[PDB]
Formats: sequence, structure tokens, C-alpha cells
Amino acid sequence: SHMCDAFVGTWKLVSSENFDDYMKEVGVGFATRKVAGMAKPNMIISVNGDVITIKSESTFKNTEISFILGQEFDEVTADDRKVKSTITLDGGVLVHVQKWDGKSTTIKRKREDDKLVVECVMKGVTSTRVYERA
Ligand SMILES: NC(=O)c1ccc(-n2c(CCC(=O)O)ccc2-c2ccc(F)cc2)cc1
Repeated sequence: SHMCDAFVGTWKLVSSENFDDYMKEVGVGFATRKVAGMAKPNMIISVNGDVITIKSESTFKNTEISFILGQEFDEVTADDRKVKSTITLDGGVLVHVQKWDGKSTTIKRKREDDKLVVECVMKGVTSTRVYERA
């Protein structure tokens, strides 16, 4: 109970930095990078018992994942990578690791003031995306 309460709700993207380079590092192709980078998703985070659901909705794609913290799952990403994902809570930060083809990327979400800040890291490339409550 009360797992992730400060993350629950509906969030809207308000800024992005370094996201094209992050996607390039991950291996996303040119056309998908351009359309995805233009996207202004809403992110809807909910909890029911031990299950967390994260939906991301935009003109580019609508995605949905549901998971239990610490319990790996298979994910098909917005670029159609088949990845093995594990999401944990570490010190208040939601940490999402995706593994595929001997590669790994981490997406970290944290509450800062009234924002939800998202840090995407692939090797030495980091992108920061900031969301506000809808
Ligand atoms: N639904 C959407 O428009 C959408 C927008 C961005 C992503 N996204 C994030 C978002 C992190 C966050 O901001 O929480 C990290 C990596 C991706 C990605 C992966 C592959 C790809 F080809 C395009 C984007 C995923 C869905």
C-alpha cells in the first residue's frame, strides 16, 4: 500500500533535452526519432494493489506497461525492440532498466518540486525530460 503515491496521476511533457541523441545511442532510426522527438506525451501512472501501470499517450504512439516492482517482464518498446525490463524503487526513484542484445538503458523517474523528472541514459548519453501535472 501507498506505493508510489507521489507518482500517481496524469502528467504532461513540458520539456525535453538531448532526446534525439539518446534515441540515436539506443539505435532508433531517423524517421522514428523525428516523429517521436516531436511527440508531447501524457504519462498516466496508476497503482492497484502491487501492480503499477504506466501509459504513455501521444500522436506518435500509445503504450502501456503493467508490472510489479522487482519482477522482470518482456516489453516491446515504441521502436519495436524486444527488451527485458525490470522496474524498482531505489531511494524514492523509479528505476527502469531495459536489456536487449547485450545492451542496457536506464530510465529514472523522480519527483522534484511539482514536476516529475525523467532521466534516460544510454552509455554516456543522458536525456532529461520534465513533466508537469495535467
Ligand atoms: N508514447 C510516446 O510518444 C513515447 C515517447 C517517448 C518514449 N520514450 C521514452 C520516454 C521516457 C519518458 O519520458 O518517460 C524513453 C524512450 C522512449 C522511446 C523509445 C523508442 C522510440 F522509438 C521512441 C521513444 C516512449 C513513448
